This record gives sequence, C-alpha cells and structure tokens, in this order.
Amino acid sequence: KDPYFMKNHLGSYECKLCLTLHNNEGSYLAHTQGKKHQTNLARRVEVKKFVKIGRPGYKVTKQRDSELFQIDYPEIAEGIMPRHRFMSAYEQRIEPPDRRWQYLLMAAEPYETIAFKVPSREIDKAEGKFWTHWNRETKQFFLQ
Amino acid sequence: VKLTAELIEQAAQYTNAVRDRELDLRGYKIPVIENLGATLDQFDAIDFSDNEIRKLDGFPLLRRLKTLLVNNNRICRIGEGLDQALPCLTELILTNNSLVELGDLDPLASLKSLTYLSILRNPVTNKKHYRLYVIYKVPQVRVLDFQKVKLKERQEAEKMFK
Amino acid sequence: PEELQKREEEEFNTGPLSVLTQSVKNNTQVLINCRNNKKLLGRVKAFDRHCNMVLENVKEMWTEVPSKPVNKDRYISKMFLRGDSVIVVLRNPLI
Amino acid sequence: MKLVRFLMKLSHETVTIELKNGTQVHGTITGVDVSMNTHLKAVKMTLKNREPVQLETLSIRGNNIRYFILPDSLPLDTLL
Amino acid sequence: METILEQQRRYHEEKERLMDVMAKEMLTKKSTLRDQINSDHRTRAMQDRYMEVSGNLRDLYDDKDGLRKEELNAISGPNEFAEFYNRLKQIKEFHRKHPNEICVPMSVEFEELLKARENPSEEAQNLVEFTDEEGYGRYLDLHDCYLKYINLKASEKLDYITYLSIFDQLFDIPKERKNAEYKRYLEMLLEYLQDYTDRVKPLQDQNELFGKIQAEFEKKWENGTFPGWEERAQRLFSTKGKSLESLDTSLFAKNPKSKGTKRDTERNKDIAFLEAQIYEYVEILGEQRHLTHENVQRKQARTGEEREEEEEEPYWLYKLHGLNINYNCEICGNYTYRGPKAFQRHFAEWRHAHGMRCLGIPNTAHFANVTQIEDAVSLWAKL
Amino acid sequence: SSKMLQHIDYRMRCILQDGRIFIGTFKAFDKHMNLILCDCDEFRKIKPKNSKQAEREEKRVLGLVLLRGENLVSMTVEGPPP
Amino acid sequence: SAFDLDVVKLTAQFVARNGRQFLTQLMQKEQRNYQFDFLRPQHSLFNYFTKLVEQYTKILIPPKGLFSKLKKEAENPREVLDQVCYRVEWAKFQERERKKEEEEKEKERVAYAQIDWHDFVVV
RNA sequence: AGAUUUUUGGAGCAUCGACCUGGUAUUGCAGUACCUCCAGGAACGGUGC
Repeated sequence: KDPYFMKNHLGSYECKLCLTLHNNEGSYLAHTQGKKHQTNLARRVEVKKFVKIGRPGYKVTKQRDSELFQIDYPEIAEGIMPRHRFMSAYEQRIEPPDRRWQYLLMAAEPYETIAFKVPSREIDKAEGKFWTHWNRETKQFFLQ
Repeated sequence: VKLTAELIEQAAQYTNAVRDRELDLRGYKIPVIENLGATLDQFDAIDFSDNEIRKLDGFPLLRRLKTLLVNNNRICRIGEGLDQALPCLTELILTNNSLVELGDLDPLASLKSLTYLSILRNPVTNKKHYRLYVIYKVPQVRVLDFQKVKLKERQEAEKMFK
Repeated sequence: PEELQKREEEEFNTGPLSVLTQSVKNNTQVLINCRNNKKLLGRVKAFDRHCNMVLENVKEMWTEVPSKPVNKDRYISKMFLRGDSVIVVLRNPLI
Repeated sequence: MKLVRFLMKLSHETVTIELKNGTQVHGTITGVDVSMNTHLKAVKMTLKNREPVQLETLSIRGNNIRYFILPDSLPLDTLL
Repeated sequence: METILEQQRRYHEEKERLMDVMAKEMLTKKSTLRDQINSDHRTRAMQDRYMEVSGNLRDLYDDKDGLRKEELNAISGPNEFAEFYNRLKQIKEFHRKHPNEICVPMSVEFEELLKARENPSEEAQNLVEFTDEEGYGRYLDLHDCYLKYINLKASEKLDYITYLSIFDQLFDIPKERKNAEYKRYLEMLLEYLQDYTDRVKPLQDQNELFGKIQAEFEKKWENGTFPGWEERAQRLFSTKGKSLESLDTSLFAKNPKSKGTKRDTERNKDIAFLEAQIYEYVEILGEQRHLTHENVQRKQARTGEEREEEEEEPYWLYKLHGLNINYNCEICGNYTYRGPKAFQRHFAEWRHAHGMRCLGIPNTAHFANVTQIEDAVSLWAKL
Repeated sequence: SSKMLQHIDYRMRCILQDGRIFIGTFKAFDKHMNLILCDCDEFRKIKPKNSKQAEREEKRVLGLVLLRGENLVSMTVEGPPP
Repeated sequence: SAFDLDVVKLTAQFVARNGRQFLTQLMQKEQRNYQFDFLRPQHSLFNYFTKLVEQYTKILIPPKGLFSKLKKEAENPREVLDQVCYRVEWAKFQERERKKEEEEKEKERVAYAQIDWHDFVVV
C-alpha cells in the first residue's frame, strides 16, 4: 500500500513524494528502491428545566442616593445568589409600541424576577461583583 | 582586565628553550596574580612579561614550578609566603622592578632551593653594598644578576653587618 | 565450532587442568600460588585455556615483614586472577 | 570458553585491579577489550608504599594487571 | 551600618524565605526515594543555614541596648536623616535597575525543571554519600563487615546468613570474647552504622539524638540497665555478676573496676560506648536490617539471570536556482537578498511598499526595478 | 571499542614498569600498547637511603618518545590538548 | 532603582521610631523643603513603603531580637519542620477555599445563564 | 589471540653529573650529545653489585 503512487490522466504512474513519472507498470515498482525515494521517505438546560417557578410577590424599596434599592427576599436555603442584569425593552411577551428604555431585573431561583425601568442612559453600574451585596444571615439584597 | 582561569586556559603552553614546560602570558597587564592553580602542577616556568602587578603575592602551592619570570613589571613590594608555595623554585627573574629599599629582599632569602636570581635594572641595586647584602641574605643563591658569587664577596658579606 | 569445543572439553577434563575441573565439579577449594608470594585458597567458578580463574569467597594470605614476619591475610568475596601470575595450583589443600 | 569475554561484558562496575608492581587501582571500569585493557574513570591508585592518588581517568594494560576484585553484588553465572 | 534595623530585617526575611522554601518542598509530592533523599538533604542544609543565620542575628544585640536610647528619642530625628540624605546625594549616572534585592534569595532557594536542586545545593550529589548497594537508604552494605568478621574469626564456617543472625542479637550472649580483637571490628561496625543512620534521616536532629544516647548510656547503662530476678545485676565492662545493689555500688568504685583490669571503665569505656551505639542503631534501624536480610535472601535464592536483571536496575539546488548570491536593496534600508527572483518577488511585497511609503512614492509598476532612493525620487518627480 | 582513541593527542601520563612516569602528548597508538608522546618528559623517583633525607623525583624532557607496550603499565590523563 | 530603594528604606527606618501617627521624622521633613513623593498613598511605591515600615516595626518586637533570644526557631529543627508543615496545611486549605470559590462562581455563572430574562414585572 | 622482539611475567666498590679557587690560548656565524688544559679542597647527588 503505497500512498504516493497515483495514476495520471494519460495512463501513466506518478510519484508525488519525489514528483517523478513512469510510463510502464514495471518502472513504478522499481522507482521505490533508490536514493531519491529513500531521501524523500526520510525527509518526510438541566438547571433551567428543574427551576421551580411559583412567582411570589417581591418587596423592593428604592431610594435616591448621592455620593440603591433593597429587595427583601425569603430564605432560599441555597448558595446561589440572585443575579441582576440590565436588558432592553425590545424583547417582550406581547411587544408594546414605544419601548425604547432599559430595565434592570433581579432574578432568583425560588422567586420571580423584579424589574425596574431606568430612563437615564448611565447613572450607575449593573455589575454583580462590583456594587452588589446579598446578606444571607438577614437575606437582604442590595445593588448600587 | 584581571587574571582568571580563562586567561590561563586559553594561553599557549608549550616547551621552552630550556627543555621545560612554559606557558606564555605576555601582553596581559594583570594587576594581581590569582587563580593560578588550574595548571594542576604541569608547568615548570611561568612568564609574566608586560604586566601591571604591583606586588608578587597570591601564588598557589605548585611543586613542579622551577622558574619564575616577573620581568617588565611594576612590582614594588614582595610577598612573604613564597617559600611555602614553590618549594622547588630555582630561577627567579625579578628584573625591571620598583624595589628601592634593601628590606624587600628579606623574604627572598626564604627559598632554600633558589640558585638563580636576577635583580638587574632596579633602584635597589643602585645603592651601596647591595650585592653584599644579597649574598649575606640568601647564601644558597649561586648566580645573582648573571654573575657567580665570589669567595671574597662572601667574606665581605660575612664581615659586614656584624 | 562443535568439534573444537569438544576438543577443548576433552583437554579440560583429561589434561593438566583436570584438577581445575575438580574445582567446578564438586566445588572444592584450591590453593593457587601467585608471583608476589600470595597464596589464594578458594574454589574456582570459571576457567579457560590461559589459566584465567574466577574465584568466589577466596582467602589471600601472605608474609609481610614489619623481627619476624606476620601472616597477614584477607578475604575477598569475588575475584579474578590471570594465568600469567599463576605459579602452582594445588587441588586438595591441607587446611 | 575464554575468560576475556566475561570481563568484556562489564560496565559501570566499581572494581579493583591490582597490578604487578605493587599497584592497585580501585574505580568504576568503563571499558574492557579483548586484550584485557581496562579503561576506568574517577579511580584511586595506590602504589607500593605510596600515598593513594586520585585520577579522573586511567587505562591499565592487560599484561600489567595481576589480579581483579569484583563486588559481591555481581552474578558469575550470567556473565559466563 | 544599620545592624539592628536593616541587618535584623534582612535576617528575618532570609529566615522567612527559608521557611517558605521548606514549606514548598514539604508540600510537593515525591515519586522516588533518591529524589526524596535529595530533597531531605536540601531541606536539612536550608535548616542549617537558617539556624546559622538565626545564631548570627541573635548576637547583634550588644550595641542595640545602647543605641535604643538614641534611636527612640523624640528630640533627635530629621537632622541625622537630612545628613544621611545629603550623604546619599551622589551621582545617579549609573542607569541600571537592580530587581534582585528580594527576588535573588527567592531564586536561590528554588530549583529548575532539568535538575531539582537549589542554588547552594547545586554541587550536592547522592552518590558521594551512599553506595549503589545501599540504594540511598533502602538497604545496608554488609559484605565488607562479613569479610572483616571472617578474617577476624579465621574460619570459613560463617556465611552471610550466619553473620546476619549473629548481628541481630542485642542483649544475648556474644559469639566471641568481649576482651578479644572483635571489639576493634565492632567499633568500626558501629561507626558505619551511625553514619548509615545519620544518612537515612538527614532532617532529624543528630546532636539531640547523640545527647539522648549519651544520657541513656551514662544515667541508665552505667547503673545496671538490665535487672534480674550473679543474675540480679550485670556489668557491661567488668562482665561479672553482683549479689545486690549495695555490693554493686561498693564494687563500682573498686580498684580492679576503675583501672586494675584490661576491661575496666578507664580503657574499655569507648568499646562499651560503641557497643551501646551499635545496639541503639540496631534497635532504631531494625526494619532496614530486616529489609537488607530479605534482599540478601532474595539475591541468594535467585538464579544468574534474575540476579543480573536485579543488578542492572543542498549546494546544487542553491547554485542552479541562483541562490546564495548577495544583493543590496538601498530602498528598504540597504537590506540583503539571496536571489534575483526572490528580490523580484519581494519588490512587489508589503515590506518594499512600507519602505517606499516613507519617501512618499506611490506603489506603482514604474518603480518595480527601482533600488536607489535618489533614482526613485527622480522617477517620482518626473511623472 | 574505541576507548584508546578517545584520549588521543592529549597530555597523558603513562606509568612505566620500572616506576617512572612519562608525561606527554600521546599522538599515535597501536594494538601493541605503543605510544608516540610528543614533547615527553620522564620523571623517576630517587631513593633517599637515609633517615632525614626526603624523596625527590628527577625529571628529564626528551621530546618525541616511542614507548613500547612491554614497559607501559597504566596511562592517565593529566592535561588538555594545548 | 537602588537610590530610591535606599531612600525608601531610610524613610521606613526613620518613621518606625515614632511615638505617634502624625508626629514622625518624615512629616516635619516635608515642610523642610525636602521633596519626598513616596509619602503620598497615590504612588505605586507607597505599597512597598508601607510593607517596609511594617517590617521595620516587626523588627522592633521583643521576640524579634532586641531584648530576647528565640530558642525554638534557632535551636529546634523539629519546631521549624512543624511550622513548615502548618504553613503547607494552611496553603492547602487556602487552595481548597479558592477551588470552592471557583466552583461557587461557576455554579453562579451556570445559574445566571439559565434563568428566564423575559419574565419582567414592574411593581 | 597462550612458546624467544611487544598481551597470559624473570618473578664498601666502579662510573657519571655537579660545587668552589688561580694561570693559560681561542673574539669565532649555527642548529649541535659532550666540548682547552693543569693544580687544590669537598663535610653534594644519581645508577649497578
């Protein structure tokens, strides 16, 4: 099984390793033994479906600060912290007209997401590890 | 440029005209002689021509050495521990040095096997009774400044400085 | 070849080295004399035609003058002795 | 069988070759030929009533060697 | 010099770096016995260096008690600091950054990937302290001791198994006399066993163990360490019994027991100390002796092949194509080209275009064979 | 093997059978343990024959020396090729 | 960078012998027309100067070698080995805590990327 | 790879080199054993028996 000897379009034999031609069949088998041929041979989804959704009534309290909202949530008995994320109003269930604002929504596993609309462009940061906190001893969530 | 083992390993070691192993180290201008123990006692003569050695000291223990060439240098002081390092020293070439006082040749009498000495072209030889003091210091030296010792010179050396 | 090996085995079994063949048959100790007056007592593990012996657990004794000379001896675990220094080889020693 | 083939198949073994003129060189034998030429590296040689010197390399001939001393951890059945 | 301020802080930083290197060496896993022995030897050398640095740092407290009255004074202060700042106001023309103030002890106490050895321990070797038959603490070499015992006994009726059985005894009857020449071989066997015990555990305190062995030999072995129920009290030096403790206490200060015999407490005390050290080394390293006896039995019960297996463990293409011919290109900073066709291919390339864009000439077909800048500028100005 | 040709043209010292040591550049060797030492020097130790006399070694340089294998005992390396 | 390091070491040696927080040998030198940019915390060298001042304060401890001599660290290799083993155990516990924090962060990233972001409720 | 030249073993005396003192002729171009002779002292060293 020689992977270098092939058949051309003229009824001949071609060695692509040394790029040589042979007319008859007796010259292709005699071209493997030699110096040039030897030189060429030597050179070469689960967590989303299991999430319970009962949608309780959340308790959010906003306060205009100057230099922050407090969400009162029940005990979840889990290490998963509720995550906050800022999204646009272009995606909705019924898609209302004149939706050109942004909304910051906080979501948890046993509870429903609470969303607050922000008419301003940039007045704060919606990052989770930067300016957010979740006290599990009192179960109090804050984001500033 | 200081003297190290790389300057001694790259030097030319061959046979001299006196049928002895000599390593040429001319044209180095080494201010201090150190780390000369890399020869492994396989040389009999060490040349130190055209050097800036201020004091002839820091020599390792070499028993195969029999000739020292310290000509064309600026040696003003001499070391005292030279007899304990070269016990088979016979030839000493200290020509063209900066010796002025007669007390500099007092460790030079420590070599008992020394027979050849060369203190020519030095300010110590310009003073009076220099050869007599050199004969009275080291009596084992037979040839001093290409000249043999004399019996009358030995009597004058034994008579003086009594 | 095989005939030369058979001739060498016959010369080792019936020749002068046959007492050395007693050293590899019953594993008996032999006394070999050296050129430096050192007697080696011990069995021979391997031999050849050039009298080169391989001794195991041998004892080499000699006389060294410090007076009267003492019989200072040593014990080697394994040793090899060339046939050039072998002077006399005794099959059965006295003690 | 000759004993030179058993000595030629010895490498990195700390042996002691005692020469004829009161010399004994103990070291790691690195090369052996058919003429019993023992080339060793980092050996210690002691002459007759002399101090044992240390050599980085040595090459003792076959006719100058008188006896050999092998360690106890060396099988003689596989070497013959 | 700040010997109490800078030198003490430097010694504390060196001790902290040595402790961090020891913790990094102890936290890493081991795969071989020789590498573990080398790491233990490097850790013992680092602990000895840290102990020497702590001993040198603890002696710099004589002038500190006199200088603490002037250093803690609030009346002084910035006058000597301004004088030292004026002394440190020399020429800053030595433009050279030195980041090796703290990184150099961190790199000196570390190892490389090719060789797991520290920079002070770069010249250390496990083959210079242990033999090949010992296996870096795996077994003990007893062939020379057996040969010495066979030479001293002057008999060939003692093999290696008999010597291992005679050496396994601790408080039994000896095979030879206590006042014979076997004590000279026993002292050498004890001195070898002490070095084998000190080489098998370099991280252990050898001086504290030697002091504990000396205290056990002085306070316990010299006062009847083997009680009985002549059999009540036995003496190691005099080799004689005793009726009671009062008779042994009266005979301990006797004239034959002090210096009136050939095996008294004056001359044969070193032999008794060597025998006690050999007994302590046999009791502490009995598992290594059992492993060496098992290895000797496995080597004796094997064949020759098993013992041998156990002991072994082109110019024509450059001349035809026009290569290897130096060509200078003055446009791209007088670059070199090793071919006419290669230079023709690199002329219509990105490097020649970036070289020609600095002079302001556009990349066109008229400046393909242009090499000099004075000709290319004239060709650009003519068009 | 070729262990004898590895130390060729180096400053080697060969011990003689009489106790002398010839140090030189062994450039050529043969199968009969011969040596061609260029710029060779032979050193022979002299007996003190007294109680307070020391042991000296007289050394004499000969140049190119052809040492036969019948007198050579052991050869050791002493210095690199200059 | 040797002169700046020497000046920082001199400032750490002169500031460690103070009897108050603001009454030091470096606060009065700032008003004496001496430029010292390493005293301000806005520079990157202030974090190294604070560590040098902490090392100079730790070098004046009563077990640091001024009025007492350490015996466990200087005359007991077993205590140093036990301290190295305790440091290795503390490093292993810190690595296990970092792995647990990384696993908790991965679980929070898996829970945040699987929640429904379309159930918007404004109260 | 074992039979005389290399590798399976012959294991106080005589001579030479110096050291120290005086007279004596050669002043000369070459790759060298050696290198004028006489007289006096030596408490110098190597080799073989």
